[PDB]
Amino acid sequence: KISQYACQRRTTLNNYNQLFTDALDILAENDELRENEGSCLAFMRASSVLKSLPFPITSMKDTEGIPCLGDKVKSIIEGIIEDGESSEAKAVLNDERYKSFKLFTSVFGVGLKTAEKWFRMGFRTLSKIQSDKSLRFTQMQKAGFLYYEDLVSCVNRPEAEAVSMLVKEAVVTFLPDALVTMTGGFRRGKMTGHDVDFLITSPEAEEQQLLHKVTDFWKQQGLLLYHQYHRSHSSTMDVFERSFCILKLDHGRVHQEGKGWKAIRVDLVMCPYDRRAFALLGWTGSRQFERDLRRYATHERKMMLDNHALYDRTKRVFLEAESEEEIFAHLGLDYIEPWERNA
DNA sequence: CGCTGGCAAACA
DNA sequence: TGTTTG
DNA sequence: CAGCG
Ligand SMILES: Nc1ccn([C@H]2C[C@H](O)[C@@H](COP(=O)(O)CP(=O)(O)OP(=O)(O)O)O2)c(=O)n1
Ligand SMILES: [Mg+2]
Ligand code: NA
Repeated sequence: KISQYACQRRTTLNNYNQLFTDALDILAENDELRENEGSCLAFMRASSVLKSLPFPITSMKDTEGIPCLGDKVKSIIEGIIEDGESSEAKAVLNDERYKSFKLFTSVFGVGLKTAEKWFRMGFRTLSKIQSDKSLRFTQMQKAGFLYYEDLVSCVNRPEAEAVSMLVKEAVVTFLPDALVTMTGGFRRGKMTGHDVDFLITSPEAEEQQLLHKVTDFWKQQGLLLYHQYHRSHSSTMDVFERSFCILKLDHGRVHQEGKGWKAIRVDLVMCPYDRRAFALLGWTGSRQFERDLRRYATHERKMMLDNHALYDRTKRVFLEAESEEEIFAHLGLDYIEPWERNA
Protein backbone atom coordinates (compact mmCIF):
# COMPACT_ATOMS: atom_id res chain seq x y z
CA LYS A 1 0.00 0.00 0.00
CA ILE A 2 2.85 2.55 0.73
CA SER A 3 4.79 3.48 -2.44
CA GLN A 4 8.62 3.58 -2.51
CA TYR A 5 8.24 6.92 -4.49
CA ALA A 6 7.69 10.29 -2.60
CA CYS A 7 5.58 11.64 -5.53
CA GLN A 8 3.13 8.73 -4.91
CA ARG A 9 2.58 9.60 -1.21
CA ARG A 10 1.39 12.58 0.97
CA THR A 11 3.98 14.13 3.32
CA THR A 12 2.69 16.98 5.42
CA LEU A 13 4.65 18.78 8.12
CA ASN A 14 3.24 16.49 10.88
CA ASN A 15 6.10 14.03 11.51
CA TYR A 16 5.19 11.30 14.04
CA ASN A 17 8.54 9.51 13.61
CA GLN A 18 10.88 12.45 14.27
CA LEU A 19 12.96 10.38 16.80
CA PHE A 20 13.55 7.79 14.02
CA THR A 21 13.99 10.32 11.14
CA ASP A 22 16.52 12.50 13.07
CA ALA A 23 18.78 9.43 13.51
CA LEU A 24 18.43 8.35 9.82
CA ASP A 25 19.31 11.93 8.61
CA ILE A 26 22.53 11.73 10.65
CA LEU A 27 23.44 8.26 9.15
CA ALA A 28 22.68 9.60 5.63
CA GLU A 29 24.97 12.63 6.33
CA ASN A 30 27.83 10.34 7.53
CA ASP A 31 27.60 8.20 4.37
CA GLU A 32 27.53 11.41 2.23
CA LEU A 33 30.71 12.60 4.03
CA ARG A 34 32.34 9.10 3.63
CA GLU A 35 31.09 9.33 -0.05
CA ASN A 36 29.14 5.97 -0.08
CA GLU A 37 26.30 7.37 -2.29
CA GLY A 38 24.06 4.27 -2.30
CA SER A 39 24.01 3.86 1.50
CA CYS A 40 23.41 7.67 1.94
CA LEU A 41 20.40 7.61 -0.46
CA ALA A 42 18.97 4.51 1.31
CA PHE A 43 18.94 6.33 4.70
CA MET A 44 17.44 9.41 2.92
CA ARG A 45 14.71 7.26 1.27
CA ALA A 46 13.89 5.62 4.62
CA SER A 47 13.83 8.94 6.62
CA SER A 48 11.41 10.28 3.88
CA VAL A 49 9.02 7.26 3.98
CA LEU A 50 8.74 7.59 7.88
CA LYS A 51 7.81 11.33 7.49
CA SER A 52 4.77 10.29 5.32
CA LEU A 53 3.38 8.00 8.03
CA PRO A 54 0.12 9.32 9.60
CA PHE A 55 1.23 7.55 12.81
CA PRO A 56 4.30 6.87 15.04
CA ILE A 57 6.21 3.55 14.99
CA THR A 58 5.96 1.97 18.48
CA SER A 59 6.63 -1.74 17.55
CA MET A 60 8.57 -3.65 14.82
CA LYS A 61 5.19 -4.92 13.48
CA ASP A 62 4.67 -1.28 12.32
CA THR A 63 7.69 -1.54 9.88
CA GLU A 64 6.03 -4.51 8.03
CA GLY A 65 5.04 -3.61 4.43
CA ILE A 66 6.92 -0.26 4.52
CA PRO A 67 9.22 0.18 1.48
CA CYS A 68 12.83 1.58 1.76
CA LEU A 69 13.23 -0.45 5.01
CA GLY A 70 15.66 -3.37 4.72
CA ASP A 71 17.79 -5.17 7.31
CA LYS A 72 20.12 -2.28 8.35
CA VAL A 73 17.33 0.42 8.78
CA LYS A 74 15.01 -2.11 10.58
CA SER A 75 17.90 -2.70 13.08
CA ILE A 76 18.26 1.14 13.54
CA ILE A 77 14.45 1.44 14.21
CA GLU A 78 14.66 -1.54 16.68
CA GLY A 79 17.43 0.27 18.65
CA ILE A 80 15.31 3.45 19.05
CA ILE A 81 12.25 1.26 20.05
CA GLU A 82 14.12 -0.61 22.87
CA ASP A 83 16.29 2.35 24.08
CA GLY A 84 14.64 5.56 22.79
CA GLU A 85 18.11 6.55 21.53
CA SER A 86 20.21 5.36 18.53
CA SER A 87 23.77 4.18 19.45
CA GLU A 88 24.84 4.37 15.73
CA ALA A 89 23.57 7.96 15.24
CA LYS A 90 25.04 9.12 18.62
CA ALA A 91 28.52 7.82 17.56
CA VAL A 92 28.37 9.95 14.34
CA LEU A 93 27.51 13.16 16.33
CA ASN A 94 30.77 12.71 18.36
CA ASP A 95 32.98 11.96 15.27
CA GLU A 96 35.51 14.76 14.59
CA ARG A 97 35.32 14.44 10.75
CA TYR A 98 31.48 14.79 11.00
CA LYS A 99 31.62 17.75 13.49
CA SER A 100 34.03 19.59 11.06
CA PHE A 101 31.87 18.62 8.01
CA LYS A 102 28.72 20.12 9.65
CA LEU A 103 30.71 23.25 10.73
CA PHE A 104 32.58 23.84 7.41
CA THR A 105 29.54 23.14 5.17
CA SER A 106 27.39 25.62 7.26
CA VAL A 107 29.28 28.27 5.19
CA PHE A 108 27.50 29.18 1.92
CA GLY A 109 29.78 28.13 -0.95
CA VAL A 110 31.57 25.28 0.96
CA GLY A 111 30.57 21.65 0.26
CA LEU A 112 31.86 18.13 1.08
CA LYS A 113 35.19 18.35 -0.90
CA THR A 114 36.61 21.65 0.56
CA ALA A 115 35.38 20.61 4.10
CA GLU A 116 37.28 17.29 3.66
CA LYS A 117 40.29 19.27 2.24
CA TRP A 118 40.36 21.70 5.21
CA PHE A 119 39.99 18.82 7.73
CA ARG A 120 42.97 17.01 5.95
CA MET A 121 45.05 20.26 6.20
CA GLY A 122 44.36 20.33 9.97
CA PHE A 123 41.51 22.87 10.25
CA ARG A 124 39.02 22.56 13.13
CA THR A 125 37.60 26.13 13.65
CA LEU A 126 35.96 28.50 11.06
CA SER A 127 38.20 31.36 12.43
CA LYS A 128 41.54 29.62 11.52
CA ILE A 129 40.36 29.16 7.85
CA GLN A 130 39.37 32.90 7.67
CA SER A 131 42.68 33.96 9.32
CA ASP A 132 44.98 32.36 6.66
CA LYS A 133 47.23 33.78 3.88
CA SER A 134 47.34 30.90 1.34
CA LEU A 135 43.69 29.83 0.95
CA ARG A 136 42.00 30.98 -2.27
CA PHE A 137 38.26 31.35 -1.58
CA THR A 138 35.54 31.40 -4.24
CA GLN A 139 33.28 34.51 -4.60
CA MET A 140 30.52 32.34 -3.01
CA GLN A 141 32.71 31.46 0.07
CA LYS A 142 33.78 35.13 0.38
CA ALA A 143 29.97 35.97 0.58
CA GLY A 144 29.35 32.94 2.85
CA PHE A 145 32.01 34.23 5.36
CA LEU A 146 30.94 37.91 5.03
CA TYR A 147 27.25 37.30 5.93
CA TYR A 148 27.74 34.00 7.92
CA GLU A 149 25.68 34.97 11.07
CA ASP A 150 22.64 36.19 9.02
CA LEU A 151 23.00 33.23 6.56
CA VAL A 152 22.99 30.46 9.23
CA SER A 153 19.90 32.01 10.92
CA CYS A 154 16.83 30.75 9.01
CA VAL A 155 14.33 32.92 7.11
CA ASN A 156 10.98 33.06 8.97
CA ARG A 157 7.47 33.82 7.55
CA PRO A 158 7.48 37.67 8.27
CA GLU A 159 10.90 37.90 6.42
CA ALA A 160 9.75 35.78 3.36
CA GLU A 161 6.67 38.10 3.12
CA ALA A 162 8.87 41.27 3.18
CA VAL A 163 11.12 39.67 0.48
CA SER A 164 7.86 38.95 -1.51
CA MET A 165 7.01 42.70 -1.20
CA LEU A 166 10.52 43.66 -2.55
CA VAL A 167 10.44 41.21 -5.54
CA LYS A 168 6.80 42.13 -6.52
CA GLU A 169 7.72 45.86 -6.28
CA ALA A 170 10.85 45.36 -8.50
CA VAL A 171 9.04 43.10 -11.09
CA VAL A 172 5.86 45.29 -11.35
CA THR A 173 8.01 48.32 -12.39
CA PHE A 174 9.48 46.44 -15.45
CA LEU A 175 6.60 44.01 -16.28
CA PRO A 176 3.30 45.16 -14.56
CA ASP A 177 1.37 42.09 -15.94
CA ALA A 178 3.82 39.54 -14.30
CA LEU A 179 2.73 36.82 -11.81
CA VAL A 180 5.07 36.35 -8.81
CA THR A 181 4.66 33.08 -6.86
CA MET A 182 6.56 32.00 -3.79
CA THR A 183 7.88 28.47 -4.46
CA GLY A 184 10.25 26.20 -2.40
CA GLY A 185 9.73 25.39 1.28
CA PHE A 186 7.44 28.35 2.05
CA ARG A 187 4.92 27.18 -0.70
CA ARG A 188 4.94 23.72 1.05
CA GLY A 189 3.50 25.50 4.15
CA LYS A 190 6.80 25.71 6.04
CA MET A 191 7.18 28.47 8.62
CA THR A 192 11.03 28.64 8.21
CA GLY A 193 13.44 28.23 5.28
CA HIS A 194 17.15 28.61 4.46
CA ASP A 195 16.21 30.98 1.58
CA VAL A 196 13.10 32.35 -0.26
CA ASP A 197 12.20 30.96 -3.72
CA PHE A 198 10.16 32.70 -6.40
CA LEU A 199 8.76 31.94 -9.83
CA ILE A 200 8.07 34.93 -12.13
CA THR A 201 5.84 34.61 -15.26
CA SER A 202 4.03 36.86 -17.86
CA PRO A 203 1.35 36.01 -20.48
CA GLU A 204 1.74 39.42 -22.28
CA ALA A 205 5.48 40.36 -22.77
CA GLU A 206 10.72 41.56 -23.22
CA GLU A 207 10.67 38.79 -20.55
CA GLN A 208 14.15 37.63 -21.85
CA GLN A 209 15.89 40.09 -19.45
CA LEU A 210 13.43 40.82 -16.55
CA LEU A 211 15.74 39.21 -13.91
CA HIS A 212 18.62 41.29 -15.21
CA LYS A 213 16.39 44.48 -14.95
CA VAL A 214 15.22 43.53 -11.35
CA THR A 215 18.76 42.75 -10.08
CA ASP A 216 20.21 45.97 -11.58
CA PHE A 217 17.32 47.82 -9.78
CA TRP A 218 18.45 46.29 -6.43
CA LYS A 219 22.13 47.13 -7.25
CA GLN A 220 21.15 50.83 -7.77
CA GLN A 221 19.61 50.69 -4.22
CA GLY A 222 22.70 48.93 -2.74
CA LEU A 223 20.64 45.81 -1.89
CA LEU A 224 22.39 43.26 -4.16
CA LEU A 225 25.08 41.76 -1.86
CA TYR A 226 25.76 38.80 -4.19
CA HIS A 227 24.27 37.60 -7.51
CA GLN A 228 24.74 34.66 -9.88
CA TYR A 229 22.84 34.98 -13.17
CA HIS A 230 21.65 32.00 -15.23
CA ARG A 231 20.00 31.85 -18.70
CA SER A 232 18.83 29.33 -21.46
CA HIS A 233 17.39 28.84 -25.00
CA SER A 234 4.62 20.66 -29.04
CA SER A 235 6.96 22.08 -26.27
CA THR A 236 10.15 23.10 -28.34
CA MET A 237 13.40 24.77 -26.83
CA ASP A 238 13.67 27.21 -23.79
CA VAL A 239 13.28 31.05 -23.22
CA PHE A 240 14.33 30.55 -19.48
CA GLU A 241 16.09 32.87 -16.89
CA ARG A 242 17.34 32.33 -13.25
CA SER A 243 18.96 34.70 -10.66
CA PHE A 244 20.41 33.53 -7.35
CA CYS A 245 20.99 36.53 -5.01
CA ILE A 246 21.86 37.55 -1.46
CA LEU A 247 19.70 40.55 -0.65
CA LYS A 248 20.09 43.21 2.03
CA LEU A 249 16.67 43.28 3.86
CA ASP A 250 16.15 46.35 6.18
CA HIS A 251 14.37 45.40 9.48
CA GLY A 252 11.86 48.25 8.75
CA ARG A 253 10.47 46.12 5.87
CA VAL A 254 9.73 43.23 8.34
CA HIS A 255 6.72 43.37 10.76
CA GLN A 256 19.79 44.88 20.28
CA GLU A 257 18.85 45.70 16.64
CA GLY A 258 22.33 47.00 15.75
CA LYS A 259 23.04 46.57 11.99
CA GLY A 260 19.69 47.69 10.53
CA TRP A 261 19.35 44.86 7.96
CA LYS A 262 19.66 41.03 7.38
CA ALA A 263 21.33 39.23 4.42
CA ILE A 264 18.85 36.74 2.86
CA ARG A 265 19.32 34.27 -0.04
CA VAL A 266 16.71 34.78 -2.79
CA ASP A 267 16.24 32.40 -5.72
CA LEU A 268 14.33 33.97 -8.63
CA VAL A 269 13.31 31.74 -11.51
CA MET A 270 11.62 33.14 -14.67
CA CYS A 271 9.93 31.09 -17.34
CA PRO A 272 7.39 31.57 -20.24
CA TYR A 273 3.68 31.55 -19.14
CA ASP A 274 3.02 28.26 -21.08
CA ARG A 275 5.89 26.55 -19.10
CA ARG A 276 4.54 27.70 -15.63
CA ALA A 277 3.05 24.35 -14.39
CA PHE A 278 6.39 22.51 -14.94
CA ALA A 279 8.40 25.27 -13.21
CA LEU A 280 5.93 25.36 -10.27
CA LEU A 281 6.22 21.57 -9.94
CA GLY A 282 10.02 21.69 -10.35
CA TRP A 283 10.74 24.51 -7.90
CA THR A 284 8.12 23.79 -5.15
CA GLY A 285 10.00 20.65 -4.21
CA SER A 286 10.90 19.02 -1.95
CA ARG A 287 14.24 17.76 -3.38
CA GLN A 288 13.15 14.14 -2.48
CA PHE A 289 9.74 14.71 -4.15
CA GLU A 290 11.61 15.93 -7.33
CA ARG A 291 14.14 13.09 -7.47
CA ASP A 292 11.24 10.57 -7.02
CA LEU A 293 9.05 12.38 -9.69
CA ARG A 294 11.95 11.81 -12.13
CA ARG A 295 12.60 8.24 -10.90
CA TYR A 296 8.90 7.26 -11.16
CA ALA A 297 8.43 8.92 -14.62
CA THR A 298 11.42 7.13 -16.21
CA HIS A 299 10.94 3.68 -14.48
CA GLU A 300 7.13 3.40 -14.25
CA ARG A 301 5.87 5.50 -17.16
CA LYS A 302 8.75 5.55 -19.80
CA MET A 303 8.52 9.35 -19.58
CA MET A 304 11.05 12.13 -18.99
CA LEU A 305 10.22 14.99 -16.62
CA ASP A 306 12.15 18.21 -16.15
CA ASN A 307 11.42 21.66 -14.77
CA HIS A 308 10.25 22.75 -18.28
CA ALA A 309 8.40 19.79 -19.92
CA LEU A 310 7.21 16.14 -19.81
CA TYR A 311 8.12 13.88 -22.72
CA ASP A 312 6.45 10.51 -23.50
CA ARG A 313 9.20 8.22 -24.89
CA THR A 314 6.77 5.58 -26.36
CA LYS A 315 4.48 8.14 -28.17
CA ARG A 316 7.53 10.41 -28.94
CA VAL A 317 5.43 13.46 -27.95
CA PHE A 318 5.71 16.25 -25.35
CA LEU A 319 2.69 16.20 -22.99
CA GLU A 320 1.19 19.66 -22.47
CA ALA A 321 -0.11 20.89 -19.08
CA GLU A 322 -1.79 24.16 -17.95
CA SER A 323 -1.63 23.19 -14.22
CA GLU A 324 0.37 20.93 -11.78
CA GLU A 325 -2.80 18.72 -11.71
CA GLU A 326 -2.42 18.03 -15.49
CA ILE A 327 1.24 16.91 -14.98
CA PHE A 328 0.14 14.47 -12.21
CA ALA A 329 -2.78 13.22 -14.43
CA HIS A 330 -0.36 12.65 -17.40
CA LEU A 331 2.03 10.71 -15.09
CA GLY A 332 -0.83 8.54 -13.71
CA LEU A 333 -0.50 10.02 -10.20
CA ASP A 334 -3.05 11.24 -7.65
CA TYR A 335 -2.56 14.99 -7.18
CA ILE A 336 -0.35 15.82 -4.21
CA GLU A 337 -0.97 19.32 -2.77
CA PRO A 338 2.16 21.57 -2.20
CA TRP A 339 1.89 21.19 1.63
CA GLU A 340 1.80 17.34 1.05
CA ARG A 341 5.24 17.45 -0.76
CA ASN A 342 7.38 17.67 2.43
CA ALA A 343 9.19 14.41 1.62
C1' DC B 1 23.90 -11.33 -8.27
C1' DG B 2 24.83 -6.97 -10.51
C1' DC B 3 23.21 -2.53 -11.60
C1' DT B 4 20.70 1.88 -10.34
C1' DG B 5 19.99 5.47 -7.39
C1' DG B 6 17.42 13.03 -10.21
C1' DC B 7 18.64 16.87 -12.11
C1' DA B 8 20.78 21.59 -14.15
C1' DA B 9 24.07 25.41 -14.47
C1' DA B 10 27.75 28.78 -12.81
C1' DC B 11 32.33 29.42 -11.24
C1' DA B 12 37.52 28.38 -10.82
C1' DT C 1 35.86 20.32 -15.19
C1' DG C 2 35.32 19.38 -10.68
C1' DT C 3 32.72 21.54 -7.09
C1' DT C 4 28.75 23.63 -5.24
C1' DT C 5 24.61 25.65 -5.60
C1' DG C 6 19.35 25.53 -6.34
C1' DC D 1 21.58 0.42 1.77
C1' DA D 2 17.31 -1.14 -0.78
C1' DG D 3 14.60 -2.60 -4.93
C1' DC D 4 14.23 -4.53 -9.38
C1' DG D 5 14.82 -7.51 -13.27
N1 LIG E 1 18.89 19.49 -4.64
C1 LIG E 1 17.87 20.27 -5.03
C2 LIG E 1 17.60 21.50 -4.36
C3 LIG E 1 16.52 22.20 -4.75
N2 LIG E 1 15.68 21.73 -5.74
C4 LIG E 1 14.37 22.40 -6.06
C5 LIG E 1 13.20 21.96 -5.17
C6 LIG E 1 13.17 23.05 -4.12
O1 LIG E 1 11.91 23.20 -3.46
C7 LIG E 1 13.55 24.28 -4.92
C8 LIG E 1 14.18 25.37 -4.10
O2 LIG E 1 15.36 24.83 -3.45
P1 LIG E 1 15.83 25.14 -1.98
O3 LIG E 1 17.29 24.96 -1.90
O4 LIG E 1 15.48 26.64 -1.69
C9 LIG E 1 15.07 24.22 -0.90
P2 LIG E 1 13.71 24.08 -0.07
O5 LIG E 1 13.97 23.23 1.15
O6 LIG E 1 12.66 23.54 -0.94
O7 LIG E 1 13.44 25.52 0.54
P3 LIG E 1 13.86 26.15 1.94
O8 LIG E 1 14.38 25.17 2.93
O9 LIG E 1 12.58 26.89 2.43
O10 LIG E 1 14.90 27.18 1.55
O11 LIG E 1 14.51 23.80 -5.88
C10 LIG E 1 15.97 20.53 -6.40
O12 LIG E 1 15.16 20.09 -7.22
N3 LIG E 1 17.09 19.83 -6.04
MG1 LIG F 1 13.96 27.61 -0.26
NA1 NA G 1 27.71 25.00 2.43
